[PDB]
Amino acid sequence: VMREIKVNKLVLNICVGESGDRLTRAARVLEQLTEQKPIFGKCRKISCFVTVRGKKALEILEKGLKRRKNFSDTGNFGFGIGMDFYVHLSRSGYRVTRRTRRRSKISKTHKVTKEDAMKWFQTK
Amino acid sequence: KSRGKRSGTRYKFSKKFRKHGECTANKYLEKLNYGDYVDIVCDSTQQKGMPFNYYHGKTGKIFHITKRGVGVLVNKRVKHRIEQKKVCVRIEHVRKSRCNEDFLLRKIKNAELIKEAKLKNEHINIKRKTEGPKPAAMIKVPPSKIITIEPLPFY
Amino acid sequence: GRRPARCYRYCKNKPYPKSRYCRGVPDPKIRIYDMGRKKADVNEFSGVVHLVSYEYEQISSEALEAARISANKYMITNCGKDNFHLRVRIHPFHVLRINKAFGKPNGVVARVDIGQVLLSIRTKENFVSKACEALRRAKYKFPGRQKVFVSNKWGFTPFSKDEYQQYKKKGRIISDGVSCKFIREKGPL
Amino acid sequence: KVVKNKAYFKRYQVKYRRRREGKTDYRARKALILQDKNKYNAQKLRFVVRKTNSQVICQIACAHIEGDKILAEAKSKELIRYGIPVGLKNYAAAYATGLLCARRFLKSLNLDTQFLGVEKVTRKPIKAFLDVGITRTTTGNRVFAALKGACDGGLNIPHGNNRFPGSFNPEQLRKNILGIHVAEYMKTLQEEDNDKYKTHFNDYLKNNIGADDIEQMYLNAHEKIRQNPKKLNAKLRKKRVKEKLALYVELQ
RNA sequence: GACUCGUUCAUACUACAGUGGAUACACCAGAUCCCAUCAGAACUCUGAAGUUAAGCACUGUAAGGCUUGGCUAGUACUGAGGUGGGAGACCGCUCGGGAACACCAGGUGAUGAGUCAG
RNA sequence: AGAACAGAAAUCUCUUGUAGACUAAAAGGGGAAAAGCUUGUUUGAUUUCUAUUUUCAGAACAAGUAGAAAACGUGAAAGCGU
RNA sequence: AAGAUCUCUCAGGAUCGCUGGAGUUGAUUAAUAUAAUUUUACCAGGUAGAGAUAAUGAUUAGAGGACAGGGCCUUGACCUAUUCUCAAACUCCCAAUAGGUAAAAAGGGCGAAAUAACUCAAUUUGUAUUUCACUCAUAUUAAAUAAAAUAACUCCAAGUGGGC
RNA sequence: CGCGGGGUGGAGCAGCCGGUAGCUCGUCGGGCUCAUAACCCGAAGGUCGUCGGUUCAAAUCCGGCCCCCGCAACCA
Repeated sequence: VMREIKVNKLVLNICVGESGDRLTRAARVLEQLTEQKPIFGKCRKISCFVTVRGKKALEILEKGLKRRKNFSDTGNFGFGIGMDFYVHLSRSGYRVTRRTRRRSKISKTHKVTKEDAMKWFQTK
Repeated sequence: KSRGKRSGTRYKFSKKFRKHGECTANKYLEKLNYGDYVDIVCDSTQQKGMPFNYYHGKTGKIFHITKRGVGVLVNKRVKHRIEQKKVCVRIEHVRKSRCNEDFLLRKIKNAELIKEAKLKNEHINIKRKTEGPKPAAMIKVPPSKIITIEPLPFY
Repeated sequence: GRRPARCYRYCKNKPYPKSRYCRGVPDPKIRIYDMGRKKADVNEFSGVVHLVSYEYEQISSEALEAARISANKYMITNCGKDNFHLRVRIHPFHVLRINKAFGKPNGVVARVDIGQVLLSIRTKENFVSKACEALRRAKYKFPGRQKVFVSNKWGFTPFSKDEYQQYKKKGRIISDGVSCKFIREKGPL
Repeated sequence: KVVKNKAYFKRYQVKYRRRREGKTDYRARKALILQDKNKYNAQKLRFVVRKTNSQVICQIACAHIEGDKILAEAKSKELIRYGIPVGLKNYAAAYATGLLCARRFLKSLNLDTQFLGVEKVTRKPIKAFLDVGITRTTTGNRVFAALKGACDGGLNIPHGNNRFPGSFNPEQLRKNILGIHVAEYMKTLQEEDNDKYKTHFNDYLKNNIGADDIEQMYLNAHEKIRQNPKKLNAKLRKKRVKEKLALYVELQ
């Protein structure tokens, strides 16, 4: 059939909490590990993070890979060791939400859910 | 006690329900002439050019038009005298008045009637005459189908 | 002690309940309200009797408490505690104020006009006259003159006794616990 | 509390229908519409450009109380009549579409004889104003290409110059409207990988268009354009509702 | 049949379903150049390989809401009059004007201008 | 609803979200492709003048509104900025 | 007249209001101007009322559900539909009363010609103005009714500013 | 009953001038001494009257209640 299961985003995120040498080192390490330039937190910068996409995200998952209630209802998931990250899945046609000319909502019976994600996890 | 500009307008300059936010462009496009009568009726979104409390829902002649302003001569009672006061209002607050539109429609029908009456060579009376005269009248209801009523008793 | 209540026979001045503006209110005497078999359903009793306003009585918090407690004791002594429900239908909310410029807070009243039930008792058909008598005793602790009524409603629901039986017979009335829904032919099952 | 409630539904006020669709800004639109009130009987022309994912649409619209009256209209798939069969979304197509709409407008007026506009790139013509087009503004956007084409066509649309290259560069603009950048990318793509080139530009090959040919074809087309402009009912629902309620109980 | 600009601004909303894809829309493919970011996600640019799975359109639902109409109710309320009544509080009468919630029944849009394939 | 340290609160993500936030400060109005928040460019918080509106004598002062004559600032332009 | 504004002002003064005189204008053509009046059009409202199942603040009960307390069970909170009584400084809806514009001749219709340094692409493309036209009821008056000019307007001044 | 000042360790003062609460005595553990103190060394201890509010941050600033002291009641 037409339908699909696909990664949307993987996010590396570290709220270090010492706000200096370790954080600056960590963000450079995260950049070294996956090429994309980091983006950063605030203060009550305390945290470093970056988005990872497609093939590259799958590579990070693959090294990561080697509780069953880790999944969200929307089929997204993450873990740590130590160092940690989180994965969001969305199939094609998600664009309709963002698409500026005609922004709108996806059908409920077309959203990813738990079951498809769980099957994908078993698949890989 | 205090008497600032918007003094006593909490209820009056409130929005009507389901009418919140900016209103349609096509309100603004509405065409105005010098010597039109025009009502001053104010949406509360646009705050510049907002007229004083007394002029809300009032009507008067347009005497001057500007870029997005309209001058309206409005009558105000000042103690023992009514005088005409130059209220500047916005395109937002002007509503085309309707008393004139009844006169215009009345004139149009009368003009056609005048043309017909002149064509037929018979006089007519334009007058918006009395209400009260009733001709003689008939009730054809069957004599046992008429409704029989009596007073209402207590609880 | 406090002001002699005779003055508050008249209803006058704007309503003055508690507010963000006011602060510093004295508490009600009556925080007790209703008595009897509290969680009892409408199907579990059959009648209702009512003590009804007839003076334009303000009704002090203490008067409401005093009447109710007296009523309750008379009901428990006569007809037993679990064999009725005594309902305090009116709720005081209006705060008086006094001086020895604006008055300092004084006790709570309800400012009640004529034709409103103040107190009501729900019970079996056997004890409605007893309940009416308890209300008659209660009236002697209410300001001015009141009136008394016994309804042909099934009670604690707006339906007639005959209406209750008919709707119940054809299953059109379902109890949600005292409160009852009349089935209006809508929604899922 | 749960998010969705009767009070919330009752209170909620809808946004305007076209804004729901996504089409109209309103805030820009009213300024685009509204003439100075003392300057009555003159209605601001919108030069409408909307960029569809298949071809671009260029209109002359004039606002009236019962809605916009459309004076002139051009779509890229009219360019087919002028020998352009592919590249409909393109910058070059947008320029041509703009030129074509202006030419059609001028022909309608008969003003074409007075103002031909400038033949080929580096009393007064009618003034008109570019539509919102709902796009985040950029150098080299297709709305600007269409505005340039319309101006070169003949219209007096007033504009700034830094949404074209060189923030001015005429050569880069000239390359853009010719399609030279497409041609160079085709040649580069062929150099890199020929399967990848064929798989990309499938239509251009079917049409029989090489990279070289695009600029010439656009010049020929410009000259050609210049030369020649169910519902159910209540009784039925009652019967059906009764039957389905009975049936589901009888089945289960 | 399809689309663009609109208009009224819920009959147009919301919620869950079902039905539809000649042309079209869209989803979708790519990043050299213009461009844009943490990210071609968006935006920008360039494509046209696939697809109704979605968007979108249409319809359905004891839907919710909104919306008209009845009924609530000539009830509540109220202007004027009265050497009218009532201990007062208040309540009639004469001349007049006159609601709202709930409930019940219906409805769930219409439309200006232009375009493409009929 | 999920994710190392990380817990009731720390950051990050997806879903839902008519404003229940915020709008220097009072309280009340208005405000969702903003009037809120982030960012870019800036100093019109400019010079000159009316008709006026508010208070009201319909004097003053003070606060406004709608324009005009300049010079510019900003935006792709319409525009907007006293 | 005992209202008003400013006042070292509160037993006062000034200036407004109301009053008188004097004049002029209008008037004599049963009218038009005009009006503590309605009519028919046309608006503007959020006080009385009404509401808590619309928001805010309250506020009494049970019922149905998946984090906490007590000793596998129970009590709560919490979600969900209800339920009792509510507000000068709360508002879904919402009066009466009071208020404004309207009912044609120094004007209005539809036409022509003129004028601009305003106006649009565009010397009729509009705008506005002006000159010429053609013509709108009033020979009971483009809804009534009116000891409707006893109306206007100017001048000069008084008394008054503690009222009940 | 009308005005104005004040509530922080067991006790009494600092901080109380917004983020990090100090000092002494008292209390507590160890020394010294026939024995006990005095004396020496080292620690523990603040819930900032209470209910609500501002502010990035409140024990402090902002209110209302609760206590505590200071004024006040005069011409009649």
